[PDB]
Amino acid sequence: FRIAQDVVARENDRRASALKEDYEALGANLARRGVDIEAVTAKVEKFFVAVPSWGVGTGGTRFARFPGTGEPRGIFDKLDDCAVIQQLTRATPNVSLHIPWDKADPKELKARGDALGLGFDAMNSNTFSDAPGQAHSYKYGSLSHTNAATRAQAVEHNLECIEIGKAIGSKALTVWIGDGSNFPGQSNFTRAFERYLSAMAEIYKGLPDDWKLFSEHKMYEPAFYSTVVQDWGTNYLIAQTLGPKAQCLVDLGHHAPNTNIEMIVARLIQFGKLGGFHFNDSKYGDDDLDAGAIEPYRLFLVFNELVDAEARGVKGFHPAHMIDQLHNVTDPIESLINSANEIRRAYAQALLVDRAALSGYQEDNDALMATETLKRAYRTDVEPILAEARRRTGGAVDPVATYRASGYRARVAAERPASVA
Amino acid sequence: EFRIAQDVVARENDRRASALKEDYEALGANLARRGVDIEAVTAKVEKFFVAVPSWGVGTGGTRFARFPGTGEPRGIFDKLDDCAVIQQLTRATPNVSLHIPWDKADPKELKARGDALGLGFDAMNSNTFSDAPGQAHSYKYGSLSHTNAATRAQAVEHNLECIEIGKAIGSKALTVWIGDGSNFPGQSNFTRAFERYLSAMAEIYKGLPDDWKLFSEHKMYEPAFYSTVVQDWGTNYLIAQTLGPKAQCLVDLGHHAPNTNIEMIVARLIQFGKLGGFHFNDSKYGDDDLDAGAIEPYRLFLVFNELVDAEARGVKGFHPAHMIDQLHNVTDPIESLINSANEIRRAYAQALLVDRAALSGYQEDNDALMATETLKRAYRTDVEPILAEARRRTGGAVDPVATYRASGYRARVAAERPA
Amino acid sequence: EFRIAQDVVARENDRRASALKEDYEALGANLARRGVDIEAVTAKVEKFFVAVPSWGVGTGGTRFARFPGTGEPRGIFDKLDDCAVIQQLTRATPNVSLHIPWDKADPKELKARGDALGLGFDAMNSNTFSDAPGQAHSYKYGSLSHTNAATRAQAVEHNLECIEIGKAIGSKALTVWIGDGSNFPGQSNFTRAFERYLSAMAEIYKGLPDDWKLFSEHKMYEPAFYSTVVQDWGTNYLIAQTLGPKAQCLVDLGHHAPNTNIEMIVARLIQFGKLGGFHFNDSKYGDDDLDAGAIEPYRLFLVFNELVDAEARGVKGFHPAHMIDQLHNVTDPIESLINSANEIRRAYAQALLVDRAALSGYQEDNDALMATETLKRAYRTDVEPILAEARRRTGGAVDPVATYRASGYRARVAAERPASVAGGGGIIGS
Amino acid sequence: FRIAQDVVARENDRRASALKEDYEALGANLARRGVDIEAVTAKVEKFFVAVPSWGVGTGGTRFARFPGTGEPRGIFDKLDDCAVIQQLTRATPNVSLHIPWDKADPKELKARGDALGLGFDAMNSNTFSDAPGQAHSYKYGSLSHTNAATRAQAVEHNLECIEIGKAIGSKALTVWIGDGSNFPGQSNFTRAFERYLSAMAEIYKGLPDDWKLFSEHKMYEPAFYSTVVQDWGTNYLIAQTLGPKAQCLVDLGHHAPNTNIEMIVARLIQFGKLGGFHFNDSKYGDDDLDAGAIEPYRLFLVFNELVDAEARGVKGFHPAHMIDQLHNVTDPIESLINSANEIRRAYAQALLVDRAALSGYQEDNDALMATETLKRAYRTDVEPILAEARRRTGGAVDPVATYRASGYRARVAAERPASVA
Ligand SMILES: O=C(CO)[C@H](O)[C@H](O)[C@H](O)CO
Ligand SMILES: O=C(CO)[C@H](O)[C@H](O)[C@H](O)CO
Ligand SMILES: O=C(CO)[C@H](O)[C@H](O)[C@H](O)CO
Ligand SMILES: O=C(CO)[C@H](O)[C@H](O)[C@H](O)CO
Ligand SMILES: [Mn+2]
Ligand SMILES: [Mn+2]
Ligand SMILES: [Mn+2]
Ligand SMILES: [Mn+2]
Ligand SMILES: [Mn+2]
Ligand SMILES: [Mn+2]
Ligand SMILES: [Mn+2]
Ligand SMILES: [Mn+2]
Repeated sequence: FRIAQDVVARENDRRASALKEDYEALGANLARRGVDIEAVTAKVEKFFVAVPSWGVGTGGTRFARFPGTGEPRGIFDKLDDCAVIQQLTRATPNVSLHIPWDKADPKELKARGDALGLGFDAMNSNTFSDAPGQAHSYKYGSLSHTNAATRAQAVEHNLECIEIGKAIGSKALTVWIGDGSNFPGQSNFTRAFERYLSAMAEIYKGLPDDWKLFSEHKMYEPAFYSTVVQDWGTNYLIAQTLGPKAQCLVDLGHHAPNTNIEMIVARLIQFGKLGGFHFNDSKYGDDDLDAGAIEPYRLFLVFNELVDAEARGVKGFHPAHMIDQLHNVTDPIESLINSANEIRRAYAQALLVDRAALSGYQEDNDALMATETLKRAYRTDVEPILAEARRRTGGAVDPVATYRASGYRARVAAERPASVA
Repeated sequence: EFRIAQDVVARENDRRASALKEDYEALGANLARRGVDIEAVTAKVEKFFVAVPSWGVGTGGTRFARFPGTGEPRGIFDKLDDCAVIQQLTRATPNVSLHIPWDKADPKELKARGDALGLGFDAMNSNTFSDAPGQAHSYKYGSLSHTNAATRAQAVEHNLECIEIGKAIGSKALTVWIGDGSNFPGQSNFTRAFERYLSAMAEIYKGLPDDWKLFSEHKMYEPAFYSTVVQDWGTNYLIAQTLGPKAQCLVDLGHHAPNTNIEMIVARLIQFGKLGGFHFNDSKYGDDDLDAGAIEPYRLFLVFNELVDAEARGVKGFHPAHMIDQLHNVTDPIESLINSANEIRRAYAQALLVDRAALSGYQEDNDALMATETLKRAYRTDVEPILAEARRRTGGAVDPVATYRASGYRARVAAERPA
Repeated sequence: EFRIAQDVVARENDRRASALKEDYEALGANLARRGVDIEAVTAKVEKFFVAVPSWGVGTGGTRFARFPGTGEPRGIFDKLDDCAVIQQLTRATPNVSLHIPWDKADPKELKARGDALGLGFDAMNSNTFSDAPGQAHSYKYGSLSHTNAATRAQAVEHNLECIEIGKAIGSKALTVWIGDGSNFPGQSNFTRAFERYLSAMAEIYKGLPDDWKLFSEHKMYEPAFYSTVVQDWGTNYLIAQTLGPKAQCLVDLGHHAPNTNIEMIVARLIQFGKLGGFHFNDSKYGDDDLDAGAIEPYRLFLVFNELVDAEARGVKGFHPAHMIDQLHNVTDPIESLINSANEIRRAYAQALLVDRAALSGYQEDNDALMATETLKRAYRTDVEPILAEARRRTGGAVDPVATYRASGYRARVAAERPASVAGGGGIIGS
Repeated sequence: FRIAQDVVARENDRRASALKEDYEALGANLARRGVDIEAVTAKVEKFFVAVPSWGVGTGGTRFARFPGTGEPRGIFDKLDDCAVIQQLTRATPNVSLHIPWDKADPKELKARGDALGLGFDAMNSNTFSDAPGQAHSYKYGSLSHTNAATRAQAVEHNLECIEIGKAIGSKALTVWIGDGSNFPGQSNFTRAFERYLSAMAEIYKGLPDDWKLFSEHKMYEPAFYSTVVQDWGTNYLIAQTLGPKAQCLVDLGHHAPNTNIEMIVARLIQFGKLGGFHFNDSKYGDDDLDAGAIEPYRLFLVFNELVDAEARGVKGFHPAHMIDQLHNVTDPIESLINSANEIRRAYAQALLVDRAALSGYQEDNDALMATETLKRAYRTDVEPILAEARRRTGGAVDPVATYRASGYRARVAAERPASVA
């Protein structure tokens, strides 16, 4: 137990009365609306989202990085920190690894995970930066580099990520590369994409029977003129071309200004290529901010599409849910805690939508009542449901408050040496 | 008079009275636990008013098509009758915003009708972005900033006429939004055009009553697709400052570049005393003029957070004009305006719930996470019980759209008005 | 038939012949030093054509207002007469794109008129984004994707009639752009709406002649302000791919999200054989429908660079349809279309000047700077002498707009046609 | 001479003939247009733009940095490379320094600049990153930080930049900070701006009589929710509030999508607050790409406003011009060379605009002819004028070609140790 149980007990007890009052009030209100709050809570306590190992330490921008105290010095410290998020929220049992950042002996990783009560989500490869001892630089590309030897090196790296993942329990590989160009003419758009397609086809061949291969699109950055996998259209072409095991991963902050992201989600589901999500919030570019901190409604609208998918009986639809954020000005553990909470919040509200009524308003083109039907769910304060879900599963009624009360940060600050060079 | 029968209102309120009582009491207990007196919030909410646009009462259209519904208002008088319904049911829209010459009519009559319906009039709106039949000079290439002196004079004269109409009905401000700009590089000399605009606005200001305000409204684009004279809040500030103390800037939410932090523009204008008022609506792409809060309700809340903070900081003489500027292309105009008015009160109400003392502490300590969570605790609060009770206590409807539909008002005016 | 007097064209050409000779010869010597035969370029340029929109010769407007100029064309016939002028002077717009029902008229008369004027017809354009007189079902909530079956059937039938009119006049394709979508979250079920659209398009597809094509045109927003069924090239690809071989995607330059790399979309559509054609225009904010290349000339060149690269390395009967889709609210429609057509040929000619061998080398080399400079060397080249000489050799004018004004054509049609009146644009009702 | 004169002479002679033909042809064409090419060339020779010291080294993104060979380490190495750009283009006589990146003994800096034939443009302060031993972190801001001591430290830093600048010949200080927030509520917009204005007032008082203080606005990054100096409106408020010596600096890539930047330029000029420019190109955000490599017409349109401003004889108009770019996939020296070249290209074309004709078409609302008047100048290939101006002032006809012919890159690569090589 990273967090003392007596502390979780104390803080939960301190807030029990208020929770009881709020939950019961919400329960009665929902009952009057024909909704069984217990049914919603039962589903909420089972919604899980993977935590990114690279989001447990303080992030930075191209301008600067401002680390806080007790920064994890490696993957093992990071797993320890992830154990806190899971213990308090009970919504993040799995961790997303990034190779070579989290490169370590597979058995050790697995041993630490089991010891902490954590599993492992999709593996993430890294061919957007050079590691020591590389025969080829990824400066001008990786899987789509004009140099065949460079593409071969990148492929091998991805295959290695699969080997690591199989050893620890992962069942998928997410591939995001920075490949693209910063000047018109630098790249032949089509040849670059063909090179990429050939490389991914090879990686596809090393995929176990029950594995998935996710390609993640991104409009720009690091490439500032064109990117090979720039949007969901190119992404669909990739998934369709590679095969059944290949699907598309949607990272919320990777779209052009004003893009209707929830529609992209609906389109990918309709064609069975919605592999998973990378949750975060943003206002300008790929800001990688705490989920829902900027546009909570958009997050709800995305979950509205996910729940509608179930409502329509979409077969074998099991998207992977993951947080992909950077925390530059907050305690990473606290931001990941509240971000996971926000995601469960959007999910819970999505479950409250009266889709029978909505179905009717859409059929009769009653736009005003249709939008009001969604709003009736989104406006509902489901915090009591999230808190009760946590209480029932061993978590904290108020996770960040309990986190601060434990003094975990000061503790790890004393155990961990700050990076000097 | 009462456009909506009172027995209907009473009936539809009693039908929901029990549920409301339960929700209001529960929220009240929750707010008490948070150190807030729900009664004090309701009191302020029932006092928050936003003006309804005359041009949003009838069905709107795009450059591609217009799909009118039944019972479309024939003119300003029908529109006032319909505005009376919005006010009767929401009790949040006692004033109507007129647009000339769309609403041209005998001022005395308009006032007589407003008085009979229990409606007042907000800022007048001039129109020199379109030509009227028998117009001597066309605004095709501009109006207040047109290169032709006679055309600028005509635009100025039209604005003065708007003021004369406003004085006859009780309006105390004039809002100036023009399409002036260019669609091609080189078409206009940016500086010269702005110089002409400033000179013309100077003449309008000269004719502005001393108990009136002059609001200029910036817009990034449309109808001008390359450059626009009053393109953003920066130019807008230069205008207000140049004209004088009676001139201020009006912020229309959908008139900003993609990803613009609009609440910051609001805060900046308040700091320098030039925030005249708002034109509320929502959008996702351009100046969509959609129902307020229907797309990004948190943004609306964040704008009101700046307004409330201004009061909390102790800003004096700050009374921004609140107006809705929307077009309803695929819904019953009355229903959209009803819920839009409600949404604005919703954001305002939530803004009132913000624990300013706690927020101040987190800001000073650079506790970004708790600062933002402090705003979220207010925003996440479902204040519908408060909005509904305020309505019920002031003669409105617990659920206005439901009551509106139960009344059969639309079918009624549909029979009274030509198809 | 010459809408513009031949002596006027001759006069205006002779007056600028001396200067053109000097510029053409200097550019010829420069290209020669660069290993390029100016005649080869001029020969290709003279053969590049782009269709003119019938709805473009009339003055356009916005939702706020419309400001018609003098001599506004009454109907399709007046518009065809005006299009004949653009073609006579630029020699780059022999085909006109029709829009139904705006230009509905006896096919035999249209066909007869086009021939007399030396004009053909490009793709037909259906209109189910507006209601017409006596229409049984309104398109307020959609057309091909409307929830009401009878409404979708009515829209399908309209499109089939467009195919019928086109078959009679010599058209070989149908372009389908609709406003279908929603203004509020929840109003539409994205998937169901798209399924209905696909099923409706399938019925229209069944009505296509063997040598016809069906072009679906995506647009991010407007008239729908929250979601649009055919919102981008991704959904557009799914459509074309689903319908069949005769279905392809049409790209309108101003229909993309801010900062989108449009030339890449073109390449992707080419790679997968679904590049149906283009709707050329320029913009800075949204679907501004401004004169092509008047705002971002380089972007137009880069789009043509992809086309020429494909045109170079011979591609699958690669013959995308080129059309101009613009609205002119502050200029003489005829003059803007003239210069817009010219700009399109300018970008094309410049793309022709790119040293493909050199470019390929720099790309394989990862020599970004030289690769981009290779494009710039072609783009920086002032090809106006080629464009002018191409027009002069084919019966056109050296300076089209100059000749147009010298002819007094506008004053002439102004006297023959009823005067127009300015007014609103539909933002509100009567 | 960083580049052997014999090399410059040989590469000039090699291209002298073609240059003569093109220059004469252009001279004849311009003559027919009532313009004397000699006059344009004379003006172009005198147009200068400052080269960034941080632009000669390879740039990178938050994802990775891919250094090239012969990466300059320290300001002395950087100055040596800047000298090559000036020698070959003759358009970058002055260098922009950034403190503390380029910290060194002022006397020694001046001596080096003099020896290399380089002057110094505006100084640049840095309170958007923490330096070793720093007493107060800038994690939550600097000049607008809530902590008084932190703001004072930031002020002191800027004052030191002024001291260094005065010793080396600089006459201005550019202030760009990352100050802002990543979360709504994190900052009180008004108070933060009040703190900034008060701090800037202190810096303003340390300004010599002949110095200027430039504030640089930016929409976002590093702050992803709000930025204190977010746009030109706030920037104007700052300059007007501070006084006559304070003006606004415009960095092309710092604006919202679709913003009409040339209008902002015109507005600042009209009110005497156009302090200077930070030239670069972009497509998505603050990409910092080579000037004009993405949107050359926009660059021309900006210069059209500058040339018009002089034509009108506006007073208080005397902006500084600087390049602020990052080169992640090209030889930094070649990019700066061609970027300085594009800037002169835009200036040259703006010089060709027939102002009289333009004025007439504007007054008569002939939009088509007015825009065509701009195009006639922009469509003109002024490369002959740029090449001749260089040839006449000791530069290279084709700078990048000569640079490559000289073998300079391999030279410094052999003198400088790479991290790994
Ligand atoms: O979103 C991403 C890049 O913008 C990818 O998912 C990365 O692998 C992840 O963010 C780690 O940098
Ligand atoms: O927002 C506006 C134009 O976009 C102005 O306020 C108008 O006067 C109003 O919308 C009426 O069209
Ligand atoms: O681009 C279009 C709508 O924005 C379609 O092509 C239309 O059919 C055309 O523009 C006519 O409005
Ligand atoms: O533009 C800037 C930051 O984006 C400032 O000018 C910086 O000081 C410069 O780029 C150095 O990073
Ligand atoms: Mn991601
Ligand atoms: Mn990302
Ligand atoms: Mn408005
Ligand atoms: Mn508007
Ligand atoms: Mn189109
Ligand atoms: Mn369009
Ligand atoms: Mn800068
Ligand atoms: Mn920058």
